[PDB]
Amino acid sequence: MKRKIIYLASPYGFSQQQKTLLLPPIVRALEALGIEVWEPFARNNQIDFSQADWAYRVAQADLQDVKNCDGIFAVVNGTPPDEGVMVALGMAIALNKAIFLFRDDFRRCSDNERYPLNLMLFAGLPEIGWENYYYTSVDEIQSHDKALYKWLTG
Amino acid sequence: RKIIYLASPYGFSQQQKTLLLPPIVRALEALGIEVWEPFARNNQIDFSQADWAYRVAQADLQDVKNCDGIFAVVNGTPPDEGVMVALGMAIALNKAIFLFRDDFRRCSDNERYPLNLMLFAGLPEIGWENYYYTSVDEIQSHDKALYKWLTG
Amino acid sequence: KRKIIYLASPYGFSQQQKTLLLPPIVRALEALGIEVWEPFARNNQIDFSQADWAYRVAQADLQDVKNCDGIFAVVNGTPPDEGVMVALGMAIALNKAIFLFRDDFRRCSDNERYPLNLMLFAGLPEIGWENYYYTSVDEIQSHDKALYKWL
Amino acid sequence: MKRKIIYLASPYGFSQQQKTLLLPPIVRALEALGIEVWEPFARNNQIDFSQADWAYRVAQADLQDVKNCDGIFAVVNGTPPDEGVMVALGMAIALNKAIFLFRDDFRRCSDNERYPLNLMLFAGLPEIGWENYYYTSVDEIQSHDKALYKWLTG
Repeated sequence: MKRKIIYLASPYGFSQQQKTLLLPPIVRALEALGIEVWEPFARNNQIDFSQADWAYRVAQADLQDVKNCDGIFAVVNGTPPDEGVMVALGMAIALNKAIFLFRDDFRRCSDNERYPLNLMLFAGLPEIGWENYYYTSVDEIQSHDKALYKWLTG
Repeated sequence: RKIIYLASPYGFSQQQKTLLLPPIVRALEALGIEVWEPFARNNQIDFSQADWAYRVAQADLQDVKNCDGIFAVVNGTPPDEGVMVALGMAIALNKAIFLFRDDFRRCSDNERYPLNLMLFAGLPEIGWENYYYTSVDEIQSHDKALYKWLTG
Repeated sequence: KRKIIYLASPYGFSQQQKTLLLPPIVRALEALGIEVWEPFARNNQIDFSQADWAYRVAQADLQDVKNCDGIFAVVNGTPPDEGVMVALGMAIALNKAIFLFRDDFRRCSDNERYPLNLMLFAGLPEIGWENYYYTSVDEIQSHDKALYKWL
Repeated sequence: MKRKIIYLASPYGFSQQQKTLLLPPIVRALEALGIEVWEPFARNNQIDFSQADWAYRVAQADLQDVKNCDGIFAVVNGTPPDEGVMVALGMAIALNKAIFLFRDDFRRCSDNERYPLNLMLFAGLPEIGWENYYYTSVDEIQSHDKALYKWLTG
């Protein structure tokens, strides 16, 4: 009955249009699985951007959310994936959080032939079956055959 | 010897690997640091096997876990994603953090720092600049955090 | 003849961005009387099962830039998209009208005068280039900016 | 062999170490073919960077060099290739300059399966034989079986 907490890491807060139009459908798909979504652009609405220390406070606030999530859902679109998202993904791998990756961007940005992206993004995923954690469309988030659903049900 | 994980995108180009990395390695070794540079350290991995990518990732993860600090080359627009994953690991594991950027361009989401604020989450609010190196010649500096960290 | 805008963007690469972000921009331009040439839609006819599809898309995009009246370049991202940048360089060298769009508040710059790499502004005047630089979809139809005046 | 003019577009001037160590070998490889190299970071050292209009002056100078060159030699390393290089490449394609591409970066940043990079970089290259204009190592620049050399001897 306690909802699992997902940190929703994305570059979508940087573009006015992307923040308005791309994130809400992703948040809704995750919430339809029963997830408690911590999305940092929304959770940092409160922070007083008129202070000189706002960037440091956002950094610490995001760090605490990653430490206290149960898993990360990392939007890794872009060439290359966003550096903020990557730092958060690294934190979550090191803290043994559950890892889920989302990329509906069909371009390749890779240093290898096994994975569609730089191999470091998959260090927290299994050698076999990592594709089950790798979502390629918003429509796929609901899938009972993929790893987010299975994680929530055991 | 304190151990530094030297994260960089410099293994990706023939020239960068042979020309850019050794000067940085030498500058760190001249401080008495044992340098763990992943492109060199994973040279014994068999790149004819399908699982080589997985083994590099696991080896890199273990080196981050076992290092004492990360020295992260964060050049580029934006910084390299593999360097960033490694930086994130190091922050979460409470490793010492040192950043290197001799790229004068800005790739930032704020005005306080020259780069995305998440890179500085493992550095102090005041004096983070002491951990931020902007030239190979500055690495040896007695007044910057790497030296103080070794002699502290 | 309606004026023709080549709408260059990285938005066709992401399924969601293609669906949600491009139609509002197309509509804002068309509401000004513009005929919009958006290459991901214009190249939909190409047979992507054939090995020459990438060459045919490149030549189609090149011809569209040659035949447009101006480019409206979505230069979001860190850095701006390389496909959009090649089209922009083409448009600049061909004396097409240049309009830039960035609603990404991040900075990817090599100078202090402009918010982006200085080469993106090579086709814009020294004074008043900000009039050609759009930072929101709402601002596209500003009767005070360069697109409206150009029309 | 003719002494043709090559605009050497690269991102290497942005990093102190790369400007010092990566750019001169490429300049020398081109000069070793008898080419007159126009390298913009060096060519704009004349400009007064204490004036507010220095960025405008560098852009116009670069634009003029692309107009007046015979070909571009574009260093298209990085994920993605550098945006200033890409604008210059676009200018050169539309001005029917000769086009030569250099990438010794072994990562892929591509939107297709025919080319190793975004297809727009190859719009001014032939459908068949574009590989002869595509260089993947400094040592290869001198090859008389590739298009730079043959362009000089025609």
